[PDB]
Amino acid sequence: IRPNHTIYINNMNDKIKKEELKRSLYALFSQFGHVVDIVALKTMKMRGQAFVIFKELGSSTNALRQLQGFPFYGKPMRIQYAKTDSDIISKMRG
Amino acid sequence: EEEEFNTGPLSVLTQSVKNNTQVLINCRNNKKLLGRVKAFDRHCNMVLENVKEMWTEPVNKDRYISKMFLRGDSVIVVLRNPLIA
Amino acid sequence: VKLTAELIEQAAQYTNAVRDRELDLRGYKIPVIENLGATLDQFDAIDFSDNEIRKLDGFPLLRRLKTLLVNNNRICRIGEGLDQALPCLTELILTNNSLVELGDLDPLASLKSLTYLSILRNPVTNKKHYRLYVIYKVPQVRVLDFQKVKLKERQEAEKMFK
Amino acid sequence: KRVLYVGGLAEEVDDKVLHAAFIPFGDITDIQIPLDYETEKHRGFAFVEFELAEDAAAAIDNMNESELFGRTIRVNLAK
Amino acid sequence: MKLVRFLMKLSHETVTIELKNGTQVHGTITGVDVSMNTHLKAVKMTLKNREPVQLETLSIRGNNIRYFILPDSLPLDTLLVD
Amino acid sequence: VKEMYDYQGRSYLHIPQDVGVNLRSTMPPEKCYLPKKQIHVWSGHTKGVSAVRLFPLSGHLLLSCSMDCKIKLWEVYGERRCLRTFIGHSKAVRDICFNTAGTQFLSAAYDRYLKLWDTETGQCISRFTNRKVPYCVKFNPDEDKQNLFVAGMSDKKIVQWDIRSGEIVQEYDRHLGAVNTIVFVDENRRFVS
Amino acid sequence: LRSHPLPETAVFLKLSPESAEEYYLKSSDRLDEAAQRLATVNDERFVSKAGKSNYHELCDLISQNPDKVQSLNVDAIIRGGLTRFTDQLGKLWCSLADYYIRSGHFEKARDVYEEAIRT
Amino acid sequence: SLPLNPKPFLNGLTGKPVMVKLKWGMEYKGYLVSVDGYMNMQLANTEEYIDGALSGHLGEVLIRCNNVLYIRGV
Amino acid sequence: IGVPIKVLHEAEGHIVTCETNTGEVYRGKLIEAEDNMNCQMSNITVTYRDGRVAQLEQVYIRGSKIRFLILPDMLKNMLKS
Amino acid sequence: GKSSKMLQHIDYRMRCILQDGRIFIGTFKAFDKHMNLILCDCDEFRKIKPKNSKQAEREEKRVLGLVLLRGENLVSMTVEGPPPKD
Amino acid sequence: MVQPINLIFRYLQNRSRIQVWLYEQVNMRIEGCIIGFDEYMNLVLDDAEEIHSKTKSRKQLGRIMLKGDNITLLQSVSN
Amino acid sequence: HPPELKKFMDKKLSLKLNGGRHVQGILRGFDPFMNLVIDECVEMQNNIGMVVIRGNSIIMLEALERV
RNA sequence: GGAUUUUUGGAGCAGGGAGGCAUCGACCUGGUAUUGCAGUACCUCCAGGAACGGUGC
Repeated sequence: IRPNHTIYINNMNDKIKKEELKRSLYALFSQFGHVVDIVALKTMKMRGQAFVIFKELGSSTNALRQLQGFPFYGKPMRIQYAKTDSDIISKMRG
Repeated sequence: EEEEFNTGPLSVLTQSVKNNTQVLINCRNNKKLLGRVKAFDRHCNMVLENVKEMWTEPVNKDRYISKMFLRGDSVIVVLRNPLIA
Repeated sequence: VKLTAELIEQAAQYTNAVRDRELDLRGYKIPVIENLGATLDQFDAIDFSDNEIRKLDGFPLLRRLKTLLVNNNRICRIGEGLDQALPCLTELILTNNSLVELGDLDPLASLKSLTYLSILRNPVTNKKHYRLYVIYKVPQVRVLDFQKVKLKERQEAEKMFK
Repeated sequence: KRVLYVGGLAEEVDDKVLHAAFIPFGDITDIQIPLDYETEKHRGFAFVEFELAEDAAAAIDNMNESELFGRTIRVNLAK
Repeated sequence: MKLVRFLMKLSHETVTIELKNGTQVHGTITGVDVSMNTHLKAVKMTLKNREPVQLETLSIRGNNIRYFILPDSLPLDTLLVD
Repeated sequence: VKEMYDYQGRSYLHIPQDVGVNLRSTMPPEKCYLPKKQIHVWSGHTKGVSAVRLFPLSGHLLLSCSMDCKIKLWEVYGERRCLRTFIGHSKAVRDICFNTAGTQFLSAAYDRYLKLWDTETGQCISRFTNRKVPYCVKFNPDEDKQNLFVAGMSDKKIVQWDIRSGEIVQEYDRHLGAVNTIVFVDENRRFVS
Repeated sequence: LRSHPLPETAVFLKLSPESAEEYYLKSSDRLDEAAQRLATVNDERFVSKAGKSNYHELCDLISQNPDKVQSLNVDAIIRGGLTRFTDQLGKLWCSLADYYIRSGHFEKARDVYEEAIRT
Repeated sequence: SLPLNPKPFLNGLTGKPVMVKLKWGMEYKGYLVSVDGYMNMQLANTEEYIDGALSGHLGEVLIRCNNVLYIRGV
Repeated sequence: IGVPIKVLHEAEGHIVTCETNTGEVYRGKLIEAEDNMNCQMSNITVTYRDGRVAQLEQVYIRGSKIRFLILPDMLKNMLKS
Repeated sequence: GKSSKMLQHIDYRMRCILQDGRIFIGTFKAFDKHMNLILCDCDEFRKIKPKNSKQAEREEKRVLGLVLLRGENLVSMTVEGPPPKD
Repeated sequence: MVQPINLIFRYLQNRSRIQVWLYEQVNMRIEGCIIGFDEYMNLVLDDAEEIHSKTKSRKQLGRIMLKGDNITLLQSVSN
Repeated sequence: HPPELKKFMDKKLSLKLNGGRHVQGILRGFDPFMNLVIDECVEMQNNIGMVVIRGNSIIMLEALERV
């Protein structure tokens, strides 16, 4: 899994309401660069997860290394580079 | 057009003007205007004479208006009757 | 690179990821917050990350401003009349700044709608009882440093400092 | 209603001359002069865009049929 | 036939008009147009549940009219001729 | 010119959308009218157009056959633009037909060849052989069998061609002399030659 | 020009001083504004004269002529003739309106200009 | 039925007992004498049912078209 | 075609404010304005009757159901009429 | 005949009454068939139209600016003040 | 693209039972089988019903012509 | 005139209707009156399928997609 | 020169009552599940709390 503009986060406390989760995610991750968008759903499949998309790639890498296992709403988050490119990135590139 | 005023539903108005008969107009304002039709048109605008306006406020109320013009959109219903008699 | 009217007028303006109108004032090396009048109170969020601001002060009356991202600056003091110029301030992100004394965080008690507060990576964080102090002095905060202010902490902060 | 057509331009007239001749009526946002790359000279006309339509209007009234570099120019709304 | 034409003849008459929103208007007609838009002078206008206000001039969008109360004197049979 | 692609990726066929009225439109527009005024010359062709046909579904595009061995697509709304030119016949193009869906396009010429075209690229997809000059050609109308070509030949026969194989499916020898035109009286089931 | 805009936001006599100190065509419009402000008399006409010194200009001066009709008469007519527009019949229309109520030997002179080639 | 349109339906219902609901919740039962192009309606021997209960017996009646919610044969 | 309508089309590409018949207040960039006052806008801030705000990327409001629009003052400078 | 009844008041400051009962006061610069109105330097009032109310003249006043009002929602108009010269 | 009128023409042909949302009245909706309709979206409904969303009560109507004025929305129901 | 809605064709939308009513679905078509065809429609939530909305009663629409 | 982009218009009419009832939604304590790579009505479950918020009569 090569470096990516989007990071995949899992192991998140799924009791937080969706709009609050996204707003704290935005706040926390703004320290490393502009976050273009955040995809997070509460379906059974997707609960406890989120995709955070950054304009700059260096920002994504810095975020990944610095916030690995950061306690968020009580649990240590696990971060990884996303498997695919985010739709928004693909549209912004071409 | 005259044919449609003469035989259609507006013949109620056409008949009231010709016979100088009274009609009660139920009105949007929750008021009723009771009188004679001097003139009318497609929209049911009317020029009315000897109008008794009646309403309620419970308390009933009324008032006499000799000469007046009614914009036809306010019309709910127009009633012809053995009223004039 | 003074924060000027001209600067604000050419600044990226957009609808952010949490659906709010945000103004981008990142990386300009701004030292002092000033001339905000020119934004015309049209933003829900203002991003001042990566700048050189020393004091969170100098704001005009801005009724729509609800989110202030102030990451990686040099904030060492908070102005005293903040609620009078920012009545609905609900979220304040101060990560990686220079607040050193618990007493320097006192001016945040006057922000009545402040609900989301982040002061991580500030020296003040390592002061004994930093969390309880914030909770008792700024009770309107519901989420502090991305952790829920809980009842037990409120009570504990009521004992100490009562 | 901010863009004007300006015709009857002498060879010596260029974007600088146009800016100077029309700025008295108001701020200008753009000036375009079609060129013939084989000659490197303009084709005798240009388009001047004012910031305000009201200013473009005043310019039409005072500049149409006026003299520029010795000859009469034509000024009107471009479209 | 077209009764707005009749109303257009009533310049310089004084009338009382009742509006759809209940407002009552008493003034002198300066002009009625084809949309029944009505213009008046020397107007005493009483919005429902206020004391009157006096206006030198008032212009009403035609559709907002409920009805006109005409002068008792008005010679309708004359005005209905075309 | 510089046509290439339009808008953001919309084809020169896919949607009529802009014009007053609606292409999807019900079959009877209204009680009909006859015209006095002529709007577009079109031109392009230096020789009389062999044929003119509209577009499958609704008259979105218009397509013309030139005896200069050329085929052109047009707005059909009086618009100046002619979409994409097609070239590939030796001799004057005699007749054409469209894919019921509207993506494929067929042409027959006096050069003894018949070509299948991509209306979106101008690509000569496939060429069908045979010695006889081919007169009017139609594409099976039925949704089930868009594949079959029916070509009328000067040499008596009518021939069904499988588009995918390119091979002959069914010859019709009954007719005498030349075949001029073929229609389908009821779709799929029957046709009148 | 931004200082002129902020001064415009500040904007009347002192503002007129700031504008006159600030003072191509915009200065002329500022002069016409100075005339409209001063007339709110003869000094305003003097401001119109300074506006003439600024130089469009002809139009503004013509308008000013409308404000004071019997004020200068022949001198005003001379100002018209001194202008020099190559066509500019509208000025002949101005002289025509001037003659409807003016007459004199001067009306004949105005008619004589009328003889001048144009249309 | 093979397409039965508004206009013919109403025309078939002329000469018949109808009830008209108005938008305002009043209801009027009577013999439909006629309708016109704008769907103004003329009833004879009209009766009024408000809250579904007989209120008033009214006779001959014009109903302005814009008031009508629906018409029922009955 | 009405004089106000021409002035509306002039505001296309500018930030405008729109109040509906129901009193919701939409502020953002006017993309397209039709003859009948149908309005396409983008990057909106909406302020409801209770006072609360929201953010929308893309909207389209029917002309009839608009009470009014506020346009820039950049336009004020159609003085002929 | 004249069509002037609107054109007369053009450029003037005008008090316009809306169907909900609001008061829009601005400079009347343009109208049309539907009575869609163009109002420059326009403010909105809710509580009152002052006739020198000794307590105060102005409560719930809002500065709007350049306003286009749709005629559907217009009820009436009266002259509020003369044209500003500018 | 599907045109709204055509959808209706479909409803008509199908004899699907239809539920209509009325204008500015939420507590009551109307149901029936579209037999025909006109240019004003006036509908002829068969075996029609008033549906009270509040009372869970149904009023039986039979042959209905509903003016289109009232139409907010048209939906199909399996019943 | 047509409403300029081709841009919104086959996109998911949020529809504010009169009566304080709100539905969501995919735009399948329209006419000059702004009557809409909406597919996979949901009343705000219960699924109602493909429906007709009369343009008369359409207050506002909002795209849930990017156009 | 009244038949869908101006000017012979598809507009219109309808809101107070009282000083508890019904519905919708976050919401607040505990505890508990979930660790999955996303573009969204809303989002674990269990028990307790609502001197909460909005809409209608």
